[PDB]
Amino acid sequence: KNLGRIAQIIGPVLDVAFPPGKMPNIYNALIVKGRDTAGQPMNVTCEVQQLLGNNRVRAVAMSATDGLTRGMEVIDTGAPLSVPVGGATLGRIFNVLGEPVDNLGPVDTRTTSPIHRSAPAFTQLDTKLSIFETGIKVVDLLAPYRRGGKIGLFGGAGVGKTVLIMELINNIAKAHGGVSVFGGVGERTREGNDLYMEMKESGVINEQNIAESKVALVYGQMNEPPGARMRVGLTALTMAEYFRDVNEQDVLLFIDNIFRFVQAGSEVSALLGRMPSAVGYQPTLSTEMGSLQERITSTKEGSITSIQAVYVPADDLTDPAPATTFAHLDATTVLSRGLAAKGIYPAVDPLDSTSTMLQPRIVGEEHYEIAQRVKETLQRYKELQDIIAILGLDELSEEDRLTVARARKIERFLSQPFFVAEVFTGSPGKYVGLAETIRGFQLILSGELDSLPEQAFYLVGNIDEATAKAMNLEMESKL
Amino acid sequence: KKNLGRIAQIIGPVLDVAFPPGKMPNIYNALIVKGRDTAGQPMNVTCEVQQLLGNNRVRAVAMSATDGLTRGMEVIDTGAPLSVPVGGATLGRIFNVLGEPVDNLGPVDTRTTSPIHRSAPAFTQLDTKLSIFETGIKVVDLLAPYRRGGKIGLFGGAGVGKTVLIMELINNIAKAHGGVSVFGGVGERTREGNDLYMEMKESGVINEQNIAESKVALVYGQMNEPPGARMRVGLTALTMAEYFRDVNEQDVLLFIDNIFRFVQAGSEVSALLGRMPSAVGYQPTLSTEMGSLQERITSTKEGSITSIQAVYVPADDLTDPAPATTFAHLDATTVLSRGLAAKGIYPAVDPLDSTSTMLQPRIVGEEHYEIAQRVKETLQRYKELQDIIAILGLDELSEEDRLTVARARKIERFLSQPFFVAEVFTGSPGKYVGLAETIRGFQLILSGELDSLPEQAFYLVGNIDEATAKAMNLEMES
Amino acid sequence: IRADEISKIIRERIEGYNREVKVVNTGTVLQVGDGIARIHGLDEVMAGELVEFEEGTIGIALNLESNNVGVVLMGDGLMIQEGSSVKATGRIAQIPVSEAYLGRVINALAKPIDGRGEITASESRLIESPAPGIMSRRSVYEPLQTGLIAIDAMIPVGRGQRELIIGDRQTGKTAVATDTILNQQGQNVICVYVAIGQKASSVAQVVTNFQERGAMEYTIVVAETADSPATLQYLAPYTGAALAEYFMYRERHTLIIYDDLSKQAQAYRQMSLLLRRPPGREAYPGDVFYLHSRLLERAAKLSSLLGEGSMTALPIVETQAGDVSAYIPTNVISITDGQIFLSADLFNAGIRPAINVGISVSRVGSAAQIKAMKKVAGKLKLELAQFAELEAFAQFASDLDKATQNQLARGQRLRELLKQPQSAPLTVEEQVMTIYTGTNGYLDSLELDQVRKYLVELRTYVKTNKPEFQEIISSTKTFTEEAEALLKEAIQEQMERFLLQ
Amino acid sequence: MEYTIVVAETADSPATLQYLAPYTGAALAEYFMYRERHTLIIYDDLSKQAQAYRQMSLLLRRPPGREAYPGDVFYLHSRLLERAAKLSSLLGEGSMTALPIVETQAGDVSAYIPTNVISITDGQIFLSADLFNAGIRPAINVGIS
Amino acid sequence: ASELAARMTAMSNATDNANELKKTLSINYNRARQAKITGEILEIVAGANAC
Ligand SMILES: Nc1ncnc2c1ncn2[C@@H]1O[C@H](COP(=O)(O)OP(=O)(O)OP(=O)(O)O)[C@@H](O)[C@H]1O
Ligand SMILES: Nc1ncnc2c1ncn2[C@@H]1O[C@H](COP(=O)(O)OP(=O)(O)OP(=O)(O)O)[C@@H](O)[C@H]1O
Ligand SMILES: Nc1ncnc2c1ncn2[C@@H]1O[C@H](COP(=O)(O)OP(=O)(O)O)[C@@H](O)[C@H]1O
Repeated sequence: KNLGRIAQIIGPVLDVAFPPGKMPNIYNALIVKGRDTAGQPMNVTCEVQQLLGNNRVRAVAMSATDGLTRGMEVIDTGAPLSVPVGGATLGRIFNVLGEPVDNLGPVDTRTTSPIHRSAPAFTQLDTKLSIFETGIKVVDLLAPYRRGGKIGLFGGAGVGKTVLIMELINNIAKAHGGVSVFGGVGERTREGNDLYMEMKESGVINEQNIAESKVALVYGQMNEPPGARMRVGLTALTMAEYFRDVNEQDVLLFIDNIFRFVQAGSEVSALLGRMPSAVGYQPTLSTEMGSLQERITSTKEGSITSIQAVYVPADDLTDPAPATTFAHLDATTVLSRGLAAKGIYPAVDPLDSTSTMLQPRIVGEEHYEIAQRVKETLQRYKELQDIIAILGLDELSEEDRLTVARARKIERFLSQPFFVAEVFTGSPGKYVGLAETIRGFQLILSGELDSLPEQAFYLVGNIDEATAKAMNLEMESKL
Repeated sequence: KKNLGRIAQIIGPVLDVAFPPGKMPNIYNALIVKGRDTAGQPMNVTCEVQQLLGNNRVRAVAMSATDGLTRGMEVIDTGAPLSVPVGGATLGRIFNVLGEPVDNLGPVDTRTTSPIHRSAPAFTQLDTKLSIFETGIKVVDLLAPYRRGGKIGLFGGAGVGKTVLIMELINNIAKAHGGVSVFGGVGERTREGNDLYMEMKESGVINEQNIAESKVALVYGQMNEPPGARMRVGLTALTMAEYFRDVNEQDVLLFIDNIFRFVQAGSEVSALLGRMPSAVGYQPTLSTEMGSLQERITSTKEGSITSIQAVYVPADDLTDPAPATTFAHLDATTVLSRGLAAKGIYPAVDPLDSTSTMLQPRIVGEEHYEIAQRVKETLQRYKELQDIIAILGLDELSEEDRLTVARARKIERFLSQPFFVAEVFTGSPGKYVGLAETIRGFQLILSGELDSLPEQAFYLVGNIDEATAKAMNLEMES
Repeated sequence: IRADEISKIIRERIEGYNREVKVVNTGTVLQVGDGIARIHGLDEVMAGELVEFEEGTIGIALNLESNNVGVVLMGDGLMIQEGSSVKATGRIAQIPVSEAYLGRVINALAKPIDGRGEITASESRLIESPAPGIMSRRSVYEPLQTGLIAIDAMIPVGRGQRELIIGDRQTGKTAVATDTILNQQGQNVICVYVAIGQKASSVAQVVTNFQERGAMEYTIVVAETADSPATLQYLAPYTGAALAEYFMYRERHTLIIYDDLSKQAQAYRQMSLLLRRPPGREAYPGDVFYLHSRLLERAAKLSSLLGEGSMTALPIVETQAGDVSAYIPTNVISITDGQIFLSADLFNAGIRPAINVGISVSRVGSAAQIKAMKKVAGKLKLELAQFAELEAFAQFASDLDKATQNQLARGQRLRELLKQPQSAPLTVEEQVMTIYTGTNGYLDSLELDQVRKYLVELRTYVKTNKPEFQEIISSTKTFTEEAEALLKEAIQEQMERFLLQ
Repeated sequence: MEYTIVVAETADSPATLQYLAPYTGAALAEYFMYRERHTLIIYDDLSKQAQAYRQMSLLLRRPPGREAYPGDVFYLHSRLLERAAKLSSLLGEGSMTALPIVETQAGDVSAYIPTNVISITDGQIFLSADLFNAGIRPAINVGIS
Repeated sequence: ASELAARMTAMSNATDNANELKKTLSINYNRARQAKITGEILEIVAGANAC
């Protein structure tokens, strides 16, 4: 017809029946509509993953389970879900199903790409490796990004990952003349709202006149069902996909969080008659990350650089979703509860965070020696600090006693302020250049600035400003 | 009188009973089963419904041994919830899960009875006064004051001194204040149930002849009992206590031990009820049954039902839900750390988590509040120095930290309260201390009056003057 | 009064009744077991409808199959006959709301469990009203006050910002919750202390403290007996959320205290398990994340287009053995606006409140607190983080540098400023006073353990001598040179007074 | 051999038989204690009985709990350890002192089965492998025993 | 000589204290890992066989 009934509704899982004339394929959008609690013409969109026999099918819903009652009509669109994509679809914040949630006029919905598509093969992938500088000190030193690669923020329990996303977006959205897109994938709605306010402020959205906004906002709520969050990342990915093939420009993705996507998929798969897996998740975790990190690939047709935050639960790495997310990442930055506890921000564990684009021949054979030397003395300090905590630095012998104080200065120096984090810190941040970074670190690791106090390196953008703050600290030591 | 019929299924302790399709019994009500036995067909098989399970069939829990009966027995619906004898008939009588006197005395008069469970007492029928009475055990009287009328939780694993502490507490407050004093044994070692029974007989609080002058209703439920029996004895004892706080209108002492065995019975019956499991093993409803057995303990407007409940912390796991519900559900947490008993202090009570909301200045006096503070500060500091002093030795500290460790161990071994019932266990006849000692021993320790006598010079002695005399004796013996 | 007057109202209620043509969905109940009711028939039942039984113990229909409908027992139905005509009510868990709730202990089925009398109410607010929109809402730009010093100082709360109080048990969490309630005495802040799954003696104690403080005139306590059915025991925070929506939707900013949320998750777990909905990890159902998401996302700050009110949230979450890596304190930290910890170590070690800034964090920042304190000590949070590290580092104290000696003694005296007595809610001007006393190093040369006495002497001295400071700055929210001058003046005077003696 | 009645099933035996064996030992001990005489029962080893019952329960597909042992095991051990008492002269004052040998693993007394049987007995009797390899035979650690 | 003999007995007790503390922590780790992964396995087979 194709009008069927919904036989069972358990959570956001919807067991839809159908007459034997038509039983649609997988991934196809169904829309129960015309009914709500107020007699409203409220629709709910619902796509299908498993089809459990007798011409009937268990669906997942991209909107709330309230409203719809078993034994209701369903209108399948005869197709998978299609997201309205285009330059008209920049600017406005819109839904997983594509509905403009900016509450003013909708974008022109005439070019809709299907939300589930093929992933580009590596014959289409741009194998061109490239280097990216983003102005944040420890990143462009030790985890230098690829202008074209995939970029991961392995975050801890809400520490520096989203504020790092805001800072990095603020620093590179104006930089990249190509298009951009922020994917709110189960993000906190008021912090995504704060991000939207910063895009209105910095004019990247250009609130007075839109569709010249090179950034594109798409968000899916935490409070939305896991059927919504299971596909909002696919929505953002398809907008970036349209801009990567049809527009084929330089495209920037900032999805947050991918673990929200994982958790929603696990969440609904527990319900839709499927076994669990190892701790946390569904058994389809690897294929979910496969679909994603095979579709976000810089193509020979058009480049893409997808950055993404990864919130690991319990702040570890043996967790299976970051155990496959590392396997699907190429620029990994791993934050640390310890360095957040010591206030050092971004609280990256530079031991843990590395990148494929840290090759000596691709960063400069002096930059590489800088990076190796800082990682060496830092790792030795993290190795030593346990013995420190039981036997005293002043006991711990001199040939490592200079190195512990050196690396202790190092980490706090690579704590550098952000132009948005000034609300949390007190001083407005700094956009640091990598030459200034390698210069200051060539001072510290050599041991030229070993006369400086350690807190003179605290929260400082430039090593020149660090010397200035050092003179200020000596001045206040006299006064 | 009511619906007769047939049990359709028996699964070990748990039983599924079919019925006439017209009228099914209530939920949570009881019903006996006649059944059979070797000699005679007694009504020993009492039963209690749990889940009406389709096809005019209830799935029910038993109360006794479930051998010999079969499906198709002549089940008798008694319709009402499980009645139980209450009143002065309880006093002194060591009766059982269904109320019958298993103390080898007469069948108590059924002229006053009550159902097994009832609703929660009211938001207004909660009391207002933050009542406090001491016991005589100085660690409790120092840093864990006891909300009388509220709930007094005894935590710890096994072999850490909980039933011994309960015996000491009841040894005090059996002849101390409080009117009728109902002990309940939930999962008790029945030899130790009769042991404390003989202790009440010898101490004479229960009455040999004319037993109705006892102000004690020792309704034990032995650990040997079936899971439904252990699942109901707590409700029996609480029914006695609420009956006395409503009809005697009395400040009722409610020694119970230990309700972990109660909720474990709930878990092992749910596993045959087919209810899906929960955290690590237990029933999914442990929260609600603990909520029943706690919310039906309150200090009324007239009856301050003071409950001294124990919880068997399984394998010393505070993360476990059977603690993690109770020490939300009660006022005076008293966790008994095993390692203190390994060291040899009896009772083996840490100060850090053993606490109360009664430790409040506007309740105990700001003086006693800061007294307990200046204890707890020092001992928490001693723990955060303990975990790094055990590795790498004593003298790596400062002079101040070394003195603080010495004074904290002073407080610790000074809290070694010798118990009056533990004389037959260890040898030392125990001692009794009060609030003057509670302030003064602390005062001497924290001022530095006692600051040269060794760690044994306050060991296993409550009174600080007794500690001074012990110090005199050990200094004399050199 | 007996059999005298009410017959006219009886006739008024009888004559003029409905006699409706209301076709209803009605179900023959099949399977009731242990708080649930798997009911046969009952086809067109909306998931979330209250379903009226024979008894009156109504129930929500959560799950529903092709044959049965998973229905819970809000109110434990202790006697329900098989095959009873259990019809739904049609409406969806609506909640009556009014300003006459302001004081009544209210149960989750909107029922007064105060003893004060029934409440007239007009609207019928849904139990699953969604969050306010993304574009529709403003950032948390406006301060909201705790009365406690350290949270206000380092990790501020803002009106609309949902800070998450968290920690182990028995460490003053409910205490600091009530303290930040009864701080609000003139700030036009409705507080909704939603008590969940604890001692009714404890909720009677806190309403006794509220009656004593006078703060129960405006607050609404949603009690939950632990004996209540677990459906009600998890439902009640949604009732509190919709009730705070009732006041936030006018213009009136409000505050809410879930207390706790871990019992909400456990009760919801029990209902989901008895419903045979399969569990996720840690034996919980998976969607406690979704439940708390729908809860806490209904708590935010309005903008000027719809009333610019706020629903700043404080869901206390219980974690055992000081863990964070428990499942519900892993979900709520992801879906809250930052978290503050109440360590047992810092509580029993004297720091009361016990918010160690090493792990505690407020993730919206100084824009949610006042500009005066901002311009004074924005930096002090990171300064105390460094002091906490260096004081952990000052375990190896043999030959300390003089600069780090000044730093450690500085942050030492700062930490001693961050001690405050039991239920002493300081004026926010007084918090500005003590935080400038710390950040300007007057106390640095002074006595390090008499800083509490220095502070009470200083605050009494300024509150007597120069209270004009407090009113000019609370009217300007800005640390100006007049504030500076009055501060340093009273600082000289009271420093003299406490030097001698 | 006149003083004992040795009950011996071994690890070849099915876990059901190893489960019900000490129950049969306690039953005949109940007959002998019941007939006016003192008696002494040696469960050896009770942890092996817990393993046998746990296997029997998992082959019964009953969902196990703590440490993958069923919650039934406390009542289960309560059965065969609470049938062991000293009667009074009401019935002939027979006595059934019991030595349930229970092997803890690596001294983890905070494991489920050992803390369970400690929670039903009349106290601990320690035996450390360290005092056993320290030449002190037997190795009863009297500080905790 | 007495200084580096007091240091020597300081290390001669610290090594053994670290060894026994390592032993207690190893037993604690084995018990904790055992308990955690048994709870994991039991939970996932409960969810798997609950169908
Ligand atoms: N206050 C005490 N003084 C001396 N010995 C004690 C004391 N408390 C316990 N013990 C020792 O502990 C043993 C009894 O076990 P304990 O009282 O420690 O735990 P429990 O109360 O029996 O716990 P449970 O009843 O849950 O097993 C006795 O053998 C005794 O030697
Ligand atoms: N600033 C303070 N100074 C002194 N004591 C305090 C302070 N804040 C809280 N407390 C104490 O903390 C104790 C425990 O209070 P509370 O019940 O709130 O802790 P909790 O962790 O919330 O326990 P629960 O979760 O079981 O309610 C109270 O008795 C109170 O005295
Ligand atoms: N050292 C620090 N520097 C900057 N921000 C910090 C620091 N420590 C804590 N924060 C707080 O952490 C928040 C960001 O945490 P983040 O992980 O980026 O987002 P989320 O908490 O949403 O995951 C900021 O809003 C800020 O208030």
